[PDB]
Amino acid sequence: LTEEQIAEFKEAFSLFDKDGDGTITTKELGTVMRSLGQNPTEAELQDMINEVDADGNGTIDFPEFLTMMARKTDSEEEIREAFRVFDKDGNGYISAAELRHVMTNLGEKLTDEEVDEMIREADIDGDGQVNYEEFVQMMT
Amino acid sequence: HMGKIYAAMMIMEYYRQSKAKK
Ligand SMILES: [Ca+2]
Ligand SMILES: [Ca+2]
Ligand SMILES: [Ca+2]
Ligand SMILES: [Ca+2]
Repeated sequence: LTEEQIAEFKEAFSLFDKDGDGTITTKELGTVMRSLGQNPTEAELQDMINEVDADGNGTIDFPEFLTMMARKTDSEEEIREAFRVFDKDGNGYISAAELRHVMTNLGEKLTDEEVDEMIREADIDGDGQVNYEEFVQMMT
Repeated sequence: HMGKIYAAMMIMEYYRQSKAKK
């Protein structure tokens, strides 16, 4: 696996592990879901955790979070939303500016250079922006 | 740094995808 999927699978964890004690709780998950505009019941959070909790200790460690990411096919409908969510002004293209905002909503306060490289990396046709298709590949 | 987007995506799916368990 890439040296690159390491830091990548890592940050993903860090989105939830807000204290960074090393394990993910209902509380943390919960706060994350509220950031995303959802409001899950106590039972749903437990229930979400239960499906991946290999060792039955009610929390989620790093490798169980790998069980999460690997397991979950209706991709397009969820992605067309993500695009919509990013494309704040919905002109059909996501700008560096609009990307900054999103990373931030997630908590990652980025170097601008990282944001441009992010754009530079998903930008297929080279116009400086990410359009729907480019987004589709950046994401899939 | 695509890490976090992937997660929001997943978990979102997860939440509905788990809540098809109620
Ligand atoms: Ca934690
Ligand atoms: Ca566990
Ligand atoms: Ca736009
Ligand atoms: Ca482009």
